[PDB]
Formats: sequence, C-alpha cells, structure tokens
Amino acid sequence: SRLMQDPKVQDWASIAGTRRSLATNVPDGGPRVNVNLLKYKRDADFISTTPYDGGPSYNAETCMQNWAEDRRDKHYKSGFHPKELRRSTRYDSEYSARFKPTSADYVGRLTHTYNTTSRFEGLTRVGTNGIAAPVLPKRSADTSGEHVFYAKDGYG
Amino acid sequence: MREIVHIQGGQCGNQIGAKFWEVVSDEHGIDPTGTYHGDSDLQLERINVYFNEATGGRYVPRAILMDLEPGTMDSVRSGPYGQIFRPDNFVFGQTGAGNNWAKGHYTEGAELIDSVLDVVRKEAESCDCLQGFQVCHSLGGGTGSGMGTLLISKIREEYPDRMMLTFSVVPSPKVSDTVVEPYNATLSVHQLVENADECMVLDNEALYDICFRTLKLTTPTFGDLNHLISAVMSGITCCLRFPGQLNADLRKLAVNLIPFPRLHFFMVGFTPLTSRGSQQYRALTVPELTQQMWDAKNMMCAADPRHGRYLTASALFRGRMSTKEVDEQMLNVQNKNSSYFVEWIPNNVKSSVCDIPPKGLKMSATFIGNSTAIQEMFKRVSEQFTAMFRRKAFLHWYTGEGMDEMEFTEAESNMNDLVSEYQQYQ
Amino acid sequence: NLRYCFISEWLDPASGILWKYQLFYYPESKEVEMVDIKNRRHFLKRTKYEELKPSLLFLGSVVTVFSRQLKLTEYGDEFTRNRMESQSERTLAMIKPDAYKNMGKIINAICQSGFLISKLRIGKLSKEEAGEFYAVHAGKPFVDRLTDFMSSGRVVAMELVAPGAIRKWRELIGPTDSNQARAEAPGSLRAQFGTDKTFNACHGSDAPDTAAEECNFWFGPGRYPGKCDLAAGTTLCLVKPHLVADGAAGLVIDLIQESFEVTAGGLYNLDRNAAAEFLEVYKGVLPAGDFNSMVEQLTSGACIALEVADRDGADAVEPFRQLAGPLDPELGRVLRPASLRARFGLDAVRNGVHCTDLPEDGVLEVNYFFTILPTA
Amino acid sequence: TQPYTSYNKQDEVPTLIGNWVEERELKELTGVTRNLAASQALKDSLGDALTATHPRVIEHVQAQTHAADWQSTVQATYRPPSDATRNAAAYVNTS
Amino acid sequence: REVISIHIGQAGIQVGNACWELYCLEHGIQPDGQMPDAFNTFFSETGAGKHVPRCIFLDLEPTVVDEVRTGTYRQLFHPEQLISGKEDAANNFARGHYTIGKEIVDLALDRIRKLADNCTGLQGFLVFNAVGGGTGSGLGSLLLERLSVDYGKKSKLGFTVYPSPQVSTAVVEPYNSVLSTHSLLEHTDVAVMLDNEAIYDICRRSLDIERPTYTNLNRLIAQVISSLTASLRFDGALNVDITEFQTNLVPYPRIHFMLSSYAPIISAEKAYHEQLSVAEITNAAFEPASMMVKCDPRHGKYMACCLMYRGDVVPKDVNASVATIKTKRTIQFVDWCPTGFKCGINYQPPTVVPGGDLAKVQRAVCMISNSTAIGEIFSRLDHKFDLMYAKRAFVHWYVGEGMEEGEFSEAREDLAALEKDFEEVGA
Amino acid sequence: REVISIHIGQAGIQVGNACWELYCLEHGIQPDGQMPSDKTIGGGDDAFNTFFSETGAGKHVPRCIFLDLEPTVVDEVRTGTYRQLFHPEQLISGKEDAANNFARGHYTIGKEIVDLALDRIRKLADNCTGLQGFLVFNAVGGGTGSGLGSLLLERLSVDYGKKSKLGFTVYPSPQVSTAVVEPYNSVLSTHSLLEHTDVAVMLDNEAIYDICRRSLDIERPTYTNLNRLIAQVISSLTASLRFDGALNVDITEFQTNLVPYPRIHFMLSSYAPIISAEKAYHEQLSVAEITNAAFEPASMMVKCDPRHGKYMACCLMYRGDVVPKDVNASVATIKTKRTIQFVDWCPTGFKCGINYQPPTVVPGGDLAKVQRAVCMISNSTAIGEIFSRLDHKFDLMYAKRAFVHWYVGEGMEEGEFSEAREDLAALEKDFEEVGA
Ligand SMILES: Nc1nc2c(ncn2[C@@H]2O[C@H](COP(=O)(O)OP(=O)(O)OP(=O)(O)O)[C@@H](O)[C@H]2O)c(=O)[nH]1
Ligand SMILES: Nc1nc2c(ncn2[C@@H]2O[C@H](COP(=O)(O)OP(=O)(O)OP(=O)(O)O)[C@@H](O)[C@H]2O)c(=O)[nH]1
Ligand SMILES: Nc1nc2c(ncn2[C@@H]2O[C@H](COP(=O)(O)OP(=O)(O)O)[C@@H](O)[C@H]2O)c(=O)[nH]1
Ligand SMILES: [Mg+2]
Ligand SMILES: [Mg+2]
Repeated sequence: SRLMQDPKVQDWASIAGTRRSLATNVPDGGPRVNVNLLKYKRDADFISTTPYDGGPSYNAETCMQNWAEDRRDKHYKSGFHPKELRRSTRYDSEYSARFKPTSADYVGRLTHTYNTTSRFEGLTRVGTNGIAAPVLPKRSADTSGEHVFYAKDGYG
Repeated sequence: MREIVHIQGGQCGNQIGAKFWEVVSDEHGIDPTGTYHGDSDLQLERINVYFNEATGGRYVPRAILMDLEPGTMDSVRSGPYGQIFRPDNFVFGQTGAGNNWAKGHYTEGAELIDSVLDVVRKEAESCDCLQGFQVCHSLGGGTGSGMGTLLISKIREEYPDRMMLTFSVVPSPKVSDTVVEPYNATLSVHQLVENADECMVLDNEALYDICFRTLKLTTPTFGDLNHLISAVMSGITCCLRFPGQLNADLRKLAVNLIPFPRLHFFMVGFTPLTSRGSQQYRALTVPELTQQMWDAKNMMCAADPRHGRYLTASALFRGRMSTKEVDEQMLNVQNKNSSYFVEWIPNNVKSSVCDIPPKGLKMSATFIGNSTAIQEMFKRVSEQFTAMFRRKAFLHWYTGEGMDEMEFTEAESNMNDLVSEYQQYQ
Repeated sequence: NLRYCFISEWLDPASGILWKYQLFYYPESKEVEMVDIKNRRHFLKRTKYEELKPSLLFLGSVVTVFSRQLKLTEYGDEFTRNRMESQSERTLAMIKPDAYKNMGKIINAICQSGFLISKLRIGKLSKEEAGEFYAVHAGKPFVDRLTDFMSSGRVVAMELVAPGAIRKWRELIGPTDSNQARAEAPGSLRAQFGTDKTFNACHGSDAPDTAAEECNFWFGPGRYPGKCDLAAGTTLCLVKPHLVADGAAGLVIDLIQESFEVTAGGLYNLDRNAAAEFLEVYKGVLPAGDFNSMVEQLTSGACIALEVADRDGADAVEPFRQLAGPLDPELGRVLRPASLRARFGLDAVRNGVHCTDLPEDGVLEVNYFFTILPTA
Repeated sequence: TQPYTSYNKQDEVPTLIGNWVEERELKELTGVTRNLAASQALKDSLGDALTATHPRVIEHVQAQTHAADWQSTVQATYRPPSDATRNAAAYVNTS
Repeated sequence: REVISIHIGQAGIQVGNACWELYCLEHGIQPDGQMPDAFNTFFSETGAGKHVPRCIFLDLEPTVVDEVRTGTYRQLFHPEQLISGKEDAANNFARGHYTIGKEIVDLALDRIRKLADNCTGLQGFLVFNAVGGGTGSGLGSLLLERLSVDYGKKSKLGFTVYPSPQVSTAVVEPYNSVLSTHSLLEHTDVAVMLDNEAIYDICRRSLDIERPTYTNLNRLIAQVISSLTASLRFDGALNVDITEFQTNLVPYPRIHFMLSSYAPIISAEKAYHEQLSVAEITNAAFEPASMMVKCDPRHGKYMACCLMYRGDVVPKDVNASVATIKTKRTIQFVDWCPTGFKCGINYQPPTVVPGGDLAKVQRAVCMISNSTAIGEIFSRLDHKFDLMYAKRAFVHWYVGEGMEEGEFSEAREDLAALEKDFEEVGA
Repeated sequence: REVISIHIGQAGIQVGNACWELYCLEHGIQPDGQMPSDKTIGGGDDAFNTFFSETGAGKHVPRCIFLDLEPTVVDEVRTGTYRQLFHPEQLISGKEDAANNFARGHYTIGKEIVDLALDRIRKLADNCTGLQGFLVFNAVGGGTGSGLGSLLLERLSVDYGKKSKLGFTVYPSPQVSTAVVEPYNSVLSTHSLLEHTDVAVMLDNEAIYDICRRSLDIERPTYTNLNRLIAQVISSLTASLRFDGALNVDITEFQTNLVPYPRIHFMLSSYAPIISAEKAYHEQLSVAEITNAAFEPASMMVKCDPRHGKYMACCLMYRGDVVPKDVNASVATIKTKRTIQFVDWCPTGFKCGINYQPPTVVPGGDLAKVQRAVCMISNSTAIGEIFSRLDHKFDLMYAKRAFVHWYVGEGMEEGEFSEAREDLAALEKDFEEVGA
C-alpha cells in the first residue's frame, strides 16, 4: 500500500528489481548520456521569410519565420486585443502612443466589426497561456482554408 | 511437467539427500508434517516436479533411498522432515559393505539392485514426462560408490534418453577418510566416464576451507556442508521450478558445457557466502556476486582454476535482476583475465536468470565451470593408485570377490587417457 | 532541524503527467523543500517560502509554491503522521434555526477561537430525515418534539477539526440549558444565543463515534439531504479561498445576512476544469492572463457559496452587486468603503468575493453550484 | 588460515581471544556458539545432528525477501492497465 | 485487410506479450476482452462485446506459456491459441527441428489454417523469433518452410533476434544461427534484424535507464512493430501496405536483410526539453547510435530506405529533410540505384504505456533500410563459427539428434556464398 | 565527491571514535547504523554520501579503516557503543605492538599488516566512485602511528599518487611529553612525511590543554575533551563538501592556495569560538570578534608564536549564519592591522569560505550551540621554529647513542639516522630561505 513511503517496497516492484540510484552513485553519466542526437543546422538566407529546411517554426505570435502572411490569415485568432483598441499605460510603444486613430467615428466602425465577429469568433482554441493552438490538419484532403479563390464572400 | 527422480546412495548420499529434501521442502513451503503451509501461489504450480499429492495435501517426495546399514536409515527418519519419505522408498539391505568396491558392486549389488530397480521403475512411470535422474553419492565408500554406480549402469541401460546429474564427493590427501580411497575412486570414475552424463565434483577439503575463510564458522559440522551442497543442488534445479527471464533446463546446461562426450567433469561454486557478523557489509549487486563467483577460493573442488584454462562456464542467477549488468559482467570477466580461457571457443560463458531467490536471500547465483584443472585432481588420485598397485596392497579383499587385476589396469589406463586429453586441450 | 514530510502530487497542464513529490516543511525557519520520488533528485534547493500558513496544509489543501497548485495527498512519515493525527479531530457542529439569523457571527467566533471548517452546508430538513438525525433519542417525547422543531427553519451543518476538538467544542457550546449558562459563563455560545433548554442553538457532538455517523449523515460519500434552493430573484456570492483561509468568512456572512437572507450555502473544493468552465462568461471579457489568474485563484482551495436572496422577494442581483462594490478591490476602497470588497478584499485577483453581474445568469449560476456540481 | 579456539569452551564468549567477533554475532542470532553439541553438553543420550543450520549457512536478515514479495518479472511488469498504481508518474486520464 | 502474427520461442512470445499489450492499449481494448473498425486487422469480434487476437504463441517449454495463461491477459487470448510443448529443445537446432517439431508443427499449422479461414482479407504473416536458441530456430524454420509450401505467395515479414558480437548469453548460438539462416534466406521474404547490444546501448544512452532488463527491450520493439503496422491500422495521408516492403526494398530475391531504427527515443523529461521537429528526427534516424542492429553503415552503402511517419507530419517537411539527407555527403548511397527512398505517413501519434519510459511524442519515425553492413555482420559471425567448427566442437550433440556434418558444411558454404553476394552488390 | 579516512595508531582511532560520533549525530544517524524509523530520509539526500556508503536499505557504513597492532583499543571499539556502526572486517588489528619503535613498526610488523591494509583500501576505493583523496590520522610520537603510518603512506603514494592526502598529525609538545624516544620517532616520520603527503596539518597537545584551560575553563581535561574539539575542527573543514555553502571549497583547494612550495606544507590550525555554556550567554559572538579570536596564539592548536613568524597564506572556514559582507570587512581590518604581518612577496594571503549549516553540539559535551564558527588554517615560519626545536632534542639524545641499540637490534643502521638529521637541517634552511 505504501509504495513511496518505504524504499524496500520501491525495490520490490521496480521492474529491474532495484530502485534508481543516486546521481553521485551512478558510475557513468553526465556528458556521455546527453541526447544531442536530435540536432540539425538551419541554412537561412539573408531575407528568406520561411524556412524550407524543415526545422521547427516559431509561433505566429513571435514576429519571425513568415509571421506576416500568417497574422493576416482568416482562421488566425490572437489571445489579446488589437493595438488600435488598447487602452492603458504600461507597454505602449512610443510610435503606438502618439499614432492613434484620429477619427472617433472610424473607431466606432472598427469596434463594431471587431466586437461582433473577431473578439469571440473562437475561444476554445485559446489555451491557458492565451496563445492559440495552430489548427492541425486531419485527413489527406483536409484543406486549411481557401487560398486560390480568395474572395469567396464579397462586399463588406 | 518435467520430472526429476532423486536417488541417494550410501551414508554420504543419504545425509546430503536428507538436507536436500529439507531445503526443497523449505522452498516450496511444506511443513515437516507433509502439508502445504506457504503463502505465495508461485509454489503450488511446480511441486509436481519434486513431490506427489497423495491425499489431503500430503505431498510426498519422489526420492529413492539406498544403503546397507540401518544406521543411515535411522538418521534419515530421526531428524525433522524424516516422516515425509514414503515407507516403500526405504529400500534397504542388512549386511553392510564397508569400503569394498567389490562387495558394493558384485555381492551386495547382486541382490539389492533388483529391488531398487523395481522401486525406481515404479517411481518412474508414476510420473509422465521424465526430465532425468539426479543422484547424490560418494566415491570413497562402498555402499554408495559401488552400489550407486551399478545402479547408474542399470538405469542408463534401460532409459538412455533422460538426463543424469551425479553429485559425487571425491577423496582428498590431507583429509583422507578411508584407506582404499584410490581403489574405489579409480574404478568408479572409470565407470562414470562411460555411463554418467555429467558429474559435478565435490570434496570435503574445499568445503572445509570455505567455512574457514568465507563463513568464519568456528566448528563446521556436517550439517553445514550438507546445506551448502544442498544449496547448490537447488540452485541448479531452480529453472524448472520457477518462472524466469531466460530459463535454462538441465539439458540446456549440458549442451552449453559439454563439447566432447568424455569431457564432462565440472567444478561448482555458490554465491553469496558471507559470515553472520559481516552480513551487513555487502550490497547484493552483480559485481559483488561476480567477484566472489570467479574467486578461486569459492570452488567446491580442490582444483585451482588459475592452474589451467576454462573450457566452458555457466551461471544460473536467481532473483529479479538486470540482464545488461549480468552480461556485461560476464564479458568483463571474460576479457580481463583472457589467458585463463580457451582460445578456439568464443563466448565460453552461458548465463541464465530465474525470478525466485532462495528463501533467506535476495539475489543468488550458481557457478558451474568445466575447466581443465580437474586433471590435477585425477593425477592426484592416479599417482596414489599406481603407488598401491605397484605392490598389490589391500588387493586380495578385491581379488577374492570376483574382481581381477585387469579391472585395475583398465581403470588406470582410462584415467590416464582422460587426463591426457585434458592436457591436450589445455 | 524539524521536518513535516508529505506526499503531494502535481500534474503539469502542458504534459498532463501526475507525479508525486516529497514535500518537507521546516516550521522553525518558515522554510520549504521538496524532492522528486521517481528520479530521487532534489526539486527545490531548500528555499525559504514562508508564504504558506502552518494551518493551511492539514493533508487536504492545495499549497501554492512557485505557481504550482500541488495538493497534499498523503502523510509521508510516521512521525509526521502521529504529530498531525494528534491535531486533527472530527466534530459535527450544526447550528439550530434560532441563531441561524446570526450564523456568520458564530462562525467568526469559531474561526477566531481556533478551528478549521473542513465541510459546510446549509439546508432545511423535512420531518422524516429530521427524525433520521437524532435517531438515538427516538423514545423521548422531549426529543420527539425536538425532531419536529428542528425541521422548521434553515439549519447550518458544519464540521470542525482541531486538537481536542470534541472537548473544546462541547465546552464552547455550554450546557444544554441556555439560561443557567447565561448565569454562569455568558461567553459560551449557547448562553450568548440561547432562548431555553429546548431552544438552544449550538448543538454539537459528544463522542467520536456519535460524531462519525452524524457527519456521515450530513456530508457522506454521496449524500445530499434537505436541499434548500430558490428558483429566481436570488443571486450568488462566492467567498474565495482567501477569506476561508484567513477565516474572515464569518465577517462576511453576517455582513451580508444583515441585509439579505442566505438561502443555501456550502464549502467544497473544485477542480480546475470545473472552475474554468464556470467563469466561461469572463473569457472574451477579460485579458487572458487575468482570467487565468482568476480561475486558478478560484481553484486554489476551499470556497464557500452563499445563495443570496432578497427580503422583498423582487430581485437580488442589482442591490447585492452594489453591496459588493467595484470589482477592483483597490478602486472600490477609495470611494466605496461600505462595500465588502473594499472592507476585506485584498487585491486585483485577491479580491474579497465574487458576485454575478448579469441579471440573466443569477439562476443559471446558482442552480449550477447547487445541482450540477454536487451531483457530479 | 586456521582458527585458534582454546578459550570460550563454555556456551558463552566472555574473552576476546580467537575469533570472538563472528562467534558473538552467531551467539545473538542462534544462542549456540561453535557446535550445537557443546551447548547441550553443558545444559546436561543424543547426538548433534539436529541443527537449525539455515541461519548459520545462508541468511541475510536485511536483504531477505519474504514470500509475499515473490513475483515473477512478467507479473511485476505487466500490471492490469486500467488500475496500475505501482508507478510514481503515469499520464493521468484528463478528459 | 488483416494480418496474423506468430511468436516462436522464449523470445518470440515475450516480445509478443509486449506487442499485444500495445495493441490493446492502442485500440482501447480492456485486458478482459471488450471495449468500454480499425481494430479489425488484429482483433476479431466474437459474438457481442468480445475481441480475440489473430495470434499464436508457441514454445516447447510450458513454463512461459502458462505463465501467460495466468498473467494479466487471461480472458483476452484464445485458450487454444497458446500452443505449449512439454519439454525444451535446449539450444539445439537438430532437437528443435527433427525430434519435437515433427509432432508440434502439425497441430500448429492445423491451427493457423483455421485462423486464416476465419480471416477474410489476409495480408500476410508476421513472425517473431530468435535464432540463437533451439525452440525458436529449429521449429521456427520448420514452420517457416511448411508455411511456404502451403501458401507461399503471402508475404512473411520476419523480425529476428540475432546474436551480438561480444555480448552473448549462449555458447552454441553460432551453430544455431548458421543452421537457421540457411532457411531464413529461402523462406523469409523480408527479414529485419533485432540485436541486443544495440538496444542496450540505446536504453542506456537515450532513455538513461541504468539497469535495463528484457522487458524494456520488448517494449520498444513493440513500438517499432506498431509503428510499421500503423499504416494498415489507421488512415493516413500516404498509406503503405505489407506489399510495399516486398517491392520498394528488396532489389534481389536473395538480398532481404534490413537495418532498423526508431526516433525519437526520449524519456519523460527530455520531451519537455527538446522541440521535436521532422528535420532533426529524420536526421536522428540515421546515426549509428540510433540503429537497432550493432553495426556501422559508414562502412557500407545504402540500397533503399523506407520511412514510416506517425502523428502531425506535413509532407513538405519530410520531403525537405530527405532532400538535405540526399545532398549530405557524410552518408553515401549506391549508384546502381539512384532514388532510394520511400516515405509513408499515418495520422495517429504513438501511444504510451503506464509504466513505460517513452514519453508521449507528437511525431515519430521508423526507418527500415537496406545496406551492406549486414554483409559485414554475417562475416563477423562466420569467423567465429569457423574457429569452433575446426575442432569439431559440440558436434556430437547435433549428430546424436540425427543430423550429420554435411548440413554443417553446406550451411557454412551457403553463408560464404551470401558473403560473395554482398561483396558483388556493394561494388 | 567522496573522501575516505584511515586511522593509524592509538591516538588516531581514539580521535576517530570522537569524529565518527560527531558525524553520525550531524546527519541524525543512530549509532546502530540507520536513521530513526520514525522520520524518513529524503529520497535524493546525498549529504551523507561523502563519508557513508548506503549498503542495501537502511544502513550506512563509514568510509574509514581503523588499523593498529595492539588489539586493546581496537577491540574496545568492537565492544563499545558503536559495535553496529563498523561491522568487524574493516577494523584491522595486529597481534603485538611496535612499542614506540619506528624500526619495529616500519620493517618488522609492517611487512605482515600493510598488505592487508592495502588490499582492503583497494576495495574501499573500488566501492568509491569520485574519490577526492585520503586523510590520515596519526601521532608521530608513538611507534605504530609513526612507523607503519609512514610505510602505508609510501605505498599509497605509489598506488595512486595524484590523489591528495590530508595528513592530520600530532606532534610532540616541547615540555609536555609522555614518551622518551618520540624525538627519534618524529624525525624518522618527517623524513617520509615530507615527500609523501600533500597537505599536512599539525595538532599539538599542550596548546589544546591551554585552550580547554583558558576558554572552556575546564581545569582538568581528559583525552575525551581534546578529541572532541579536534573532531569539531575536522568536521568544520569537511563541511564544505558535505553541505552546500554560499562559497564552498573542496579538498583540492588547500593543495593550491596553501602550499607555495612542494616541500613547505605544514599548516597551523585554530578554531573559534571555543566557548562554554555560560560565557556564551554573557558574550555576543559576531563575525568581527571571532575573526579576531582566530588569530591570537591563545586559540591555536600548536604551541608556537605566530608573532615570531610571517604568514605565508591563510584560510578561513565560516560555518553557520554568516553573510559575506562582514567577513569581507573583517579580513579588511585584519589586513590593515599591523600587529600581524604577512610575508612581503605574496600580497593576497587569504582564502575565505562560507557554509550555511552551523556546527552542532554533542550530548554531554561542553561546547554550547553557537550560531557561527571559524576554522583558520594558515602557514607561517613558526613551524620552521618548531622543527628546529625538535631537532635540538634529537641531537642531544643522539650524541650519546642512547636508545640506538634497539633500532639496530631491529635491523636499521646509522645511515638513515644521519640522513634524516640532515634532511631536517635542509628543511630548516628552506624555511629560513623562504621567510626572507
Ligand atoms: N531482446 C530480447 N531477447 C530475448 C528475449 N528473450 C530471449 N531473448 C534472446 O533469446 C536468446 C536465447 O534463446 P531463448 O529465447 O532464450 O530460448 P529459445 O530461443 O526459445 O530456445 P530454447 O532455450 O531451446 O527454448 C538469448 O540470447 C536472448 O538474447 C527478450 O525478451 N528480449
Ligand atoms: N590528541 C590525542 N593524542 C593522543 C591521544 N592518545 C595518545 N596521544 C598521543 O600519542 C602519543 C604516543 O603515541 P600513542 O598514540 O599513544 O601510541 P601509538 O602511536 O599507537 O604507538 P604505540 O604505543 O607503540 O602503539 C603521545 O605523545 C600522545 O600525545 C589522544 O587520545 N588524543
Ligand atoms: N560433506 C559430507 N561428507 C560426507 C558425509 N557423510 C560421509 N561423507 C564423506 O564420505 C566419505 C566416506 O563415505 P562412506 O560413508 O564410506 O560411503 P558409504 O560407506 O559407501 O556409504 C568420507 O570421506 C566423508 O567425508 C556428510 O554427511 N557430509
Ligand atoms: Mg528457449
Ligand atoms: Mg600506541
């Protein structure tokens, strides 16, 4: 019943028959056991937006690796509100503070659209940290979104 | 399933067997009254190998007892675990041989071997799938060596396909019990090279020095030596009785250790062996078992392995273990002292693991070395045999019984041929 | 050199793996430490946290050290076991409908006198289960009338755990007579809020077994007796783990009962998943970080749920929300000092209480807390 | 090499000549030092064959594994999947 | 589509006991037999609410078999589908091939025939065994022969357990391995080696378990098998079947021996550590420190490789990684064959076992290549067979069972011929 | 990081009997060898691993061997309170004493006992993994601790060589002395103690007598009290390995920071605050005063005058509640003071060290529980005065060939006497040269 309270039992149902030894006690370790096998080199051109090498990619929140074409995609949700509608001190870029939408009417149009559709369009995909998980394609034919005939819906 | 029929000959065989059935009864958790009183269900599944259910859980052993003087039978039944042997397995003469190979092999054998053959047959067809026979006896005595060897010949004639292990003690010069030890040793080993499958040589001096050094007992009576030999026997047969990671039966050990049909005299060891006062120093890990296992002072025979070359070796491990550490330890002990192993065989060491340690232990091992240093022991006997035969000492008590001189010449020639072959492969 | 060693498991949300950590608390240095059972490696050097309260562990709670909500599942050492089991003693301390009108005062008296309310419920029993309770006195006509009286009002049934709990509690009760205790020791509760020998208010238990079966009846493995609930016009109020830890629950229950009538109540831990689902209204409403902090604060320990009603019977959400004051604890304090979030609300995520803000969802939230949470 | 035991003839090891240390350890464990015959002879016909001989030859009080702990490796490694609770860290079901 | 698996020997059924644990866990089958259509390739549905595997365990010692019969999976296995002889073959090819085989294999194939008849869309057979022993090598080869004469055209994927060069458990495994391979050549269609030293080095290096037993080996071998069967079991973007190994990896009917690899071999703490991506695991599947057979492909030239992918795999990335591999000059391909890759993708990620040391990975790669380092392996075993045979060691055991020295000499010259073939191909 | 300790002689194993008592109560180990069943040892607690190896489950055997020829003190240990701590195969014991005879202990009985010592220390080092070094305990005045102690050091140096050997020796005091030929034994020990050990710390007896007389105000001490505070010094110097500090040092540091020349390795030790239970309540013990207290000769472990010498280097262990600001301020004040002076050619002469765990008390002991403590290990030329003092009384007895016939009766000659005498003379010249 007391599996972790007393060690001899720990030995008893350890598979090997003995419990893991202390770090200092183990004869071989450290620099030898390093799993550096999962290593690669990313060849990056001076202005390449996205990597074709096949290395891992940063999230769309981070501004790198073809972030622009992604931020500007239709099935992409950001856990935080856009800069144009933000309101406080604390993390105002100098440019952002001085350059704000001049016309209150324009702000009104902006806020109507944003609130009705994009603010709560998706919320399940939002994780605990607030960083939306990328939609993961399932099935051979699954298409993320329309790319060729882009103007599927017109006039709004 | 696979069935081991135990045979005990003479005084040494009867007392060793008495301790052996004590240990086996211990490890299967049966009380000396004959009923099961263990707790784990790992034990009820493999008692058919060593016992038979009679009625009401009365598990009686499948053993045959053989001697010629009622002193040994009384010592069998006077001790605990005495009244579990079947009264019909007390097959037993009345006159006594007394250190005479001729008496034990031609006169007393003539009217005792038929009745014990009736008993061994009955106890053989009583079970279904024989694994083989396991016999424990001596070589110096008369009623053990001669009678037992005649039985070995008779059973290897009738059942030629079953395995056969012989645990036989051999004489020693500094500890020499009887006077005609060479006259009995030579004739018995001459018959064992032709009939027994594999012989695991024991001796008293090596056991004696073991209780000196490793156990640090003050007075090692026979009960201690008998328990050590019995511990080795259980360590051998552990594979059939308990599940393991790599099971290794008796035939599996014979093919991994016998490269040539006459080349089958092993030496044995057992680990761990530490004193009562030092049970706490040691941890139970593979290196600490192995440094003791390959120690020359842990051999149960008086043949220094450092004075020859190992041909093959085998290790039977018991207890939950890590096979990686088991094998890398075997590889290290094979590579470090590489000169002591034969050259034309790679991987001299067979290993095996079973998951149940002997009761009172955590992790044990049993070593069986088929070395070439055993010719030292046989030369130790042959020079004494030639010294006696040179002037026909004590010969007439053999000649007057039917035996002639060419028997002695045949025994000496064969033993000399055998030690020549060991010297060849060294 | 003192250790209190517990076994406490933590499941990282990211890997979804639950491992057991050995958690040592040194009460002399107000210091904490923990090691990993599986890999036999240190997890904390032996850092001095002193954030935690040596009253807050008690083998049940969730301790928070470096943003790891880890709950203590088992007693690590026999020495710790003995020392703690010597402290923890089970008692039932239900109140009677007479002083129910001032339960918060009584509960504040309890928490200040030194106790731990491990379980709490508020319900009114019908006569059948009323007779189920007090069953061992089925023959007495005195008790045969008590088993009817007790089923009239709204009864608080609450457990208490403390060293010498039975003794200390039965003492603070005072003898079955109210008036002679008023004459002897007015500080005793039954003397402070007692009418007659039959209209006492501060019932408790007297023997360990006769407390075991009574707590089993009230709390039980899966029992929910005499549920008292209202349909509409009544709002919710969540007394957060902060105030139940610092015992201030007594200071707020009476503070709200003076103006409103509590209808139901209960103290029950709640899971992250369950806690997060309950605040779904606030996901798109608040920034992600602050909503996360709120949900984890709500799942950071025990919490009390008062089902606040109104006197007139018109509506509760509007007046009670003003009673709570501004959501910010600090902003409310400067211009709304009468609100309770200003009175004992600590900080932004550590505010005092939680109150529903849309009159549409009052019934939704209360019926969630009082039907769907217990039956799941 | 050779033990020297001319003292402590009686079933007690007061003096420290010879190998008193393992003799003393054995005395606490079985109550009989050297041969079981000597103790009976002092206590006082019968011989000395009847000896316990387990705790003298092979036994390790600390590392003894009770038959309750006897389990084959396959049993100890293929636990029922649904309720396995012999491991510290396991991926918990998290619907 | 259905596939049946047979397990021979002490190693065969212990690996199978890990493999069928993984299958039950992957399709969510309780160990008593019922769920709380993709399973149809392994578990048949009997009656209502009951699944019974398409497998046979067989051995000549009844110990480990009825050890399974009293294990955790008692109701799951068919009582009859566990064949058990009464006595061992004891590291003896002739004993395992002529004495007991003649009475065990008839019942075995009379059982596998009605397994196949209850099946409908049989893909082929898939056999696990070890050649170093007597039970697995002897009647494993005998059953392989008699399955070939019965069905033949059905492929037979063989996952064998060879002896490692220095780490070794027996003595006569040279003889048993040699006499096994003479039939492993002409009857197995695709043979995959599974050493023991290489996996020990993997378990001590990657998963850093310092005292590894056979179970850990059996668990990650099960991972490999389930990874290369995942294509038939689940739907993926680019599915491959059992007939593909036959075609895309066997350029000549006598060269079918594969080096295997699996990535990522990562414990529960290093998954948090490392950012698993397709490029580095495709790289990591090629270093010798991640192959399941102890040999160095730097000494040889690849002929053809196959790569199963499980989990979140986008084809642009796998194509890019293998492009960087082809342009990398550390490893070299043979020119006889220019386009020597084959990919395959399945959607589901590999599962974990409670108590396993492998963490829940997002994506995994199983590489099955062909090379000439295998030709180096057979020579390394050939030399130590010659050392022993020159002195006529251990021969009397086999001859006593009934064989001669002719089968020794012809199996020796057979392996010599195969040595000449790998030398000619590698050119 | 592990270090093992060998105890050679009557004095050594009595010091060890006090030292290992201190260690087990520092780690909360009951004398039977295992922790109290009530509390549970931390799963990943390797603090005790540096000395104690955990064999199996719930047992800790020290990494040390007591060895001597006379069996009286050894089997006293075997029957004492710590029977269960050392089980009896490490406690090596001879059959007859060397009896204050260096030749008899280095040639006659050493040849029988040293091989057993070596092949036991071999398997102890084989159980060991990250061996830092050895540390030996002996009093060079006697015969056993001197003679075979020198032989054991010689064969250890030829076995490992590169590993450091901390030699805590006990030199004979000038006026207080219980032996007669200990001058002879001391010169013959030094002839090998020079070229074998790397770091050798002197502990005199009269100095410790004066410490317990003055500070601990014990008018009459026995050897129990002396060995008790010696154990305090050893434990204070190894606490940097056993317990994590803010600024820790290992065994190899004294090898570098303290030994400027490969022959000048003799370190005066001292300790503070050596204070009783009453002086403690009355007097506050902060860092500045204990740093001062560590430098007067009234608290040193060797009866010598550091004012007559110039410091080559110093090292300061601080245990307990010590922040680095005020140890920094204190060594600043010491460096600016002119009552003591460092040797001119080395400007930086300090080696500070801070450890968190304070020193503990022993039950029945006389030292009270202090919040902090200081162990000073220095190097000066006063030792060069000490060796001359021993050299004088060696030459006085050698001038009449007194007691020489015992050594020659054992098998030695006059050559080793003359060469040891000139060896100490060359040693004297080297201290006088370096001090300039
Ligand atoms: N990797 C791995 N190898 C195993 C396992 N079990 C057995 N083996 C290998 O099998 C080889 C010996 O053959 P065994 O399986 O033990 O026995 P066998 O093949 O059935 O032949 P017999 O002993 O005659 O019954 C050993 O060298 C092991 O390497 C296992 O569970 N995992
Ligand atoms: N510090 C300390 N020194 C001691 C103690 N006992 C003896 N000594 C010193 O040891 C010196 C003599 O050597 P001993 O230790 O008594 O005996 P030995 O070194 O074993 O040499 P033998 O007597 O020949 O065996 C004396 O000058 C004492 O100063 C002790 O308990 N503590
Ligand atoms: N170890 C051991 N050896 C024994 C025992 N009984 C006899 N022997 C040995 O057997 C040899 C004599 O055997 P013996 O009794 O004459 O055989 P038998 O007369 O034919 O039965 C002697 O060298 C003894 O050392 C025993 O119980 N234990
Ligand atoms: Mg097998
Ligand atoms: Mg002395």
